[PDB]
Amino acid sequence: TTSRTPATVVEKLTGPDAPNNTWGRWDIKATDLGIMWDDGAGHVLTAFGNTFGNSWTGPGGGAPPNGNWRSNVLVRSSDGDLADGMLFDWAAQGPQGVAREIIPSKKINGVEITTIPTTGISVGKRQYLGFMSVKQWGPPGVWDTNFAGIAYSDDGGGTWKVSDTRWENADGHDPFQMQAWVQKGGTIYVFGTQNGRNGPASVAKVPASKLLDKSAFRYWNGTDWSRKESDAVPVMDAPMSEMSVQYDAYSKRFLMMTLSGEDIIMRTATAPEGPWTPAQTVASSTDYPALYGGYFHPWNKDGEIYFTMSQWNPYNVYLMRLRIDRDGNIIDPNLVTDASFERSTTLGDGTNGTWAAKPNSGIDNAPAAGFTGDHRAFVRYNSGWRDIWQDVAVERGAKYRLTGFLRTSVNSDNGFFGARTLDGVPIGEINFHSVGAWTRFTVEFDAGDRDAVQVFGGVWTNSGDIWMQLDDVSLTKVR
Amino acid sequence: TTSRTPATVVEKLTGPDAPNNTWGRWDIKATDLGIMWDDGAGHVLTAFGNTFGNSWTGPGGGAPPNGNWRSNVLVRSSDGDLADGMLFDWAAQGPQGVAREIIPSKKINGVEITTIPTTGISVGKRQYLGFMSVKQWGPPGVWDTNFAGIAYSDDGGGTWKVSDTRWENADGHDPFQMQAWVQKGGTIYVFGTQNGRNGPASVAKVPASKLLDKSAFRYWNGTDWSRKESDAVPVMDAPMSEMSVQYDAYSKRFLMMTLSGEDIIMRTATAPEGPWTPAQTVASSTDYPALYGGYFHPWNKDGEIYFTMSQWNPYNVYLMRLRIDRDGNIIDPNLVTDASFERSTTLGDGTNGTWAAKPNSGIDNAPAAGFTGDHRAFVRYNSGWRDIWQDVAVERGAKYRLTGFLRTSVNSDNGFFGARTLDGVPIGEINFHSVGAWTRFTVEFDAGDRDAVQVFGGVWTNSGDIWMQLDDVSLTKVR
Ligand SMILES: CC1(C)O[C@@H]2O[C@H](CO[C@H]3O[C@H](CO[C@H]4O[C@H](CO[C@H]5O[C@H](CO)[C@@H](O)[C@@H]5O)[C@@H](O)[C@@H]4O)[C@@H](O)[C@@H]3O)[C@@H](O)[C@@H]2O1
Ligand SMILES: CC1(C)O[C@@H]2O[C@H](CO[C@H]3O[C@H](CO[C@H]4O[C@H](CO[C@H]5O[C@H](CO)[C@@H](O)[C@@H]5O)[C@@H](O)[C@@H]4O)[C@@H](O)[C@@H]3O)[C@@H](O)[C@@H]2O1
Ligand SMILES: OC[C@H]1O[C@H](OC[C@H]2O[C@H](OC[C@H]3O[C@H](OC[C@H]4O[C@H](O)[C@@H](O)[C@@H]4O)[C@@H](O)[C@@H]3O)[C@@H](O)[C@@H]2O)[C@@H](O)[C@@H]1O
Ligand SMILES: [Ca+2]
Ligand SMILES: [Ca+2]
Ligand code: NA
Ligand code: NA
Repeated sequence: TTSRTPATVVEKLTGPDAPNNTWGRWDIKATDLGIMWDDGAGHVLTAFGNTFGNSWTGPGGGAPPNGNWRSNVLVRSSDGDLADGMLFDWAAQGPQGVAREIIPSKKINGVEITTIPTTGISVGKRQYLGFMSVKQWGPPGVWDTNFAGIAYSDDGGGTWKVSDTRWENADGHDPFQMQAWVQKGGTIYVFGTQNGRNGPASVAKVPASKLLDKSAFRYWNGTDWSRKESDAVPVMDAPMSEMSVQYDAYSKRFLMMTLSGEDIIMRTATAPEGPWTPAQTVASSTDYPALYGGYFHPWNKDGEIYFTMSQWNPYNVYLMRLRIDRDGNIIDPNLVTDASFERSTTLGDGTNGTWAAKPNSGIDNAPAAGFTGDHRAFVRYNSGWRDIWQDVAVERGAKYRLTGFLRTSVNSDNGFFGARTLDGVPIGEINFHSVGAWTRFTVEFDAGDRDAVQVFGGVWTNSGDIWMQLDDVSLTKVR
Repeated sequence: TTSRTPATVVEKLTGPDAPNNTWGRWDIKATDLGIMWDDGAGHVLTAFGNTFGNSWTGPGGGAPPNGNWRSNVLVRSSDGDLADGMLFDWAAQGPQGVAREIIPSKKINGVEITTIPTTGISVGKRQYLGFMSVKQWGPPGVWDTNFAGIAYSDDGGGTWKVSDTRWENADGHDPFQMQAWVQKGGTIYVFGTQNGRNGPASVAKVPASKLLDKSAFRYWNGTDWSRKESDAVPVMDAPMSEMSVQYDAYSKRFLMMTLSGEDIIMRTATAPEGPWTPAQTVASSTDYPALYGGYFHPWNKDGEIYFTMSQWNPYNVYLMRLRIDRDGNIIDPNLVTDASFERSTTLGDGTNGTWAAKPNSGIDNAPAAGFTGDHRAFVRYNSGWRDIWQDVAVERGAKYRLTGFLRTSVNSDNGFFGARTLDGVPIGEINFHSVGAWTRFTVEFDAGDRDAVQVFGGVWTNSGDIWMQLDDVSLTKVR
């Protein structure tokens, strides 16, 4: 939809330009999902779906025959400072220097083409990773699974076995093919969808210590929790996709994220069986085309909600953030209009929620041309100060955080990114020189005694033919 | 010298192709030294000299006018697993996304062209960083300093102040311009050289809590520790350079590392004042041209000696390792001859400590063409198995660790790195596909009942015009 996107892009976690350098360290050049859980020992484990190495070019998933296709890979983080990204400090390797597939697949189309992680959790000293055995793929949002399964590891994710526990997909409509686990107290709630993205979500619950025992599951049947899976009823209507569910102590609500139709949405509930509050836009397909996934970071707290988002054309995973109040309502949204430049192929005059720029400037538009999406802004010249800017309404006296991703021609020597008055006087800014990789810059400032500022990025071009590119600009209130 | 290099390259820590991606994270594209210390709070702080960003090309230090020249930068590590590299987890930034200069300099040639870190330590909750004020550079190994200073930080390296404590260099021959600190008991021993690389080392000591108080220093004069800096006599003869000293609990010895003439060497002592045992070669200029630095990692233990080494042409810092026994003798040296391919410009026949390869192959030779140095081996064809190999003498029944750095053309699909019998039967190997960045591969194997193996790397080349490059191959006994 054209709904506004409250969420902010924090970092590209995987693939080209990613700070993490998954490509260099582990031959993770392109991948998706980024399903996260707390390993019970001070770390976050993060699992990915179909992963490709050095020869991948994109756009999209898929690679040449030498693409080092693994159905899945796993990395670890110990990073508690998510505002500045999420550093991966380890990966399951084999050989060393290459992230290995941890849940094997046959890679025979129409039998089992791949095995894709869905959700993860730890109980005591055991890690568990839910997955789906994919028989074959159809058009977007459509695929067939053989079963949902569970792998486990007793050494923090170093080595894995596949358990015998499965939800078989007898008739293609089994409701627990694609799962999402949340633990509260001594109980794991297991949400499930059918294969693909056109069906509803169901829920079951199991004592945390009995996750591998299907007979210990009880299924919400609309009145109570019963033994038969075939009694399960939907708790959230179709259409729903891959899902993530987190218990947020701050708001005393379960939060659920999913791609529903076009957009990633969030709903909230005081109990897993519902009632689930109406969908709130997290990210729209207009701002983040061919987005999918959406998995909560397990160290979210205090109303700060970090999550991983996938996107088809760049075929890589981004860390995202949004904020909620104590009722689970999204607050302090990105106030920048058209933050990812995806909504227009030209510039405006900088007013009324449009971007402006000096000559020579425009929107580059091609598959995965953006930092995210297919669009980015540019400005280029060979004389004087050359910038890109947008007027943004603000609350006088409030403090703001401005983040954005930019890069320059190698011969760039002086650029700035920041906020200024509508008269052009800088309020807060930083100074960059030559920027190779897409790089996030971050500026926090007081809006002061005014109802609007101009967010901007630009380069001095006195020294030569110099360009800057820009994407995914966010202005959000600081609390 | 042409002496053999016992040390093994572990990882490139900074710059292009480094796993750490200091370039993308922090605009640390090229830099030197990598002076390390324990910050007292479970981390290693690492300081660097003159640092350049995105526009740097090399070879060597210096950059274009937009090269984001900083006199120094500082990163952090929490990494206890040095066998697979040293992950940096933070850098002192400003703006965020750019590692900043932490010790200012005037950058006026003949006054103060730069400020270079020399050594660091923590005492309680304070970090200290020694540095030299550089007035002007001369030819290699020669420069003039104004003084040695000490900067300090009370917030774990986040912010820095330059103290008023200085060793001034009125006549150019002050013996403590370039310091190396080591703490044992509550005493810091302060080793010192003149400016540049042609003089001897002296030693001073100070109670750890009084590092900033020059009146608390005592200076070894050959008979006792006295109050006057002018009484200090050499404890180690010229020529010596930048230095590192570590107290090794394993050997109950102080270890000293420095570039002495052409080679990085190590000496040992049971007391800081000496006597210092004769120089042992760590890395020779023949294998590692224009090497310098050599700083011990503070978490060295059990005889495993990790250290950082700089090298001019790639102008970046590498983690290295060697092993000692309980007497402080280097043991278990790299058994591969001409490990970095620098000693010859053409291939041999694989015997007598030479490299061989199948057509089309040779030694690439250009400034900073190596992973390290100017040389790397290459093999390239479009048919069959195409490899680079060397016969290496082994001890029957012993276990060995083979590491080496390689990369491939993007269209590579299947290569192997490992050890095999002289008759070509693999003993242990790994399988790689397409390798973009220089990447280290690691193989451990039993030599079994034989006293030679062939170490190799190669690519299958049926799928196209495929090449592999290879550098810094090491085979060392496992303990
Ligand atoms: C055919 C396909 C999907 O499977 C093969 O395996 C590789 C990719 O695998 C990753 O993709 C799976 C998810 O696939 C769904 O998501 C795609 C993108 O969705 C976004 O774009 C569409 C179009 O508007 C919207 O649905 C959404 O916003 C969609 O096309 C797929 O149905 C993961 O499970 C797996 O890890 C490729 O080599 C190849 O692609
Ligand atoms: C002029 C110089 C050195 O300083 C300017 O700032 C940048 C580089 O600075 C780093 O260089 C210093 C060390 O410089 C010495 O090391 C060089 C390399 O040594 C190897 O080559 C020679 C000959 O084989 C041997 O001494 C050794 O094996 C040598 O030329 C220098 O004297 C660090 O303190 C500093 O951070 C450049 O822009 C420029 O270079
Ligand atoms: O890949 C990086 C970006 O390149 C593409 O840039 C598109 C822009 O390039 C042209 O503008 C740059 C062009 O203008 C400047 O020179 C202009 C000359 O015109 C007058 O005669 C003189 O004042 C001046 O010398 C110089 O910087 C260069 O030649 C323009 O066609 C377009 O807007 C982007 O798509 C990428 O992001
Ligand atoms: Ca975009
Ligand atoms: Ca070399
Ligand atoms: Na972080
Ligand atoms: Na490591």
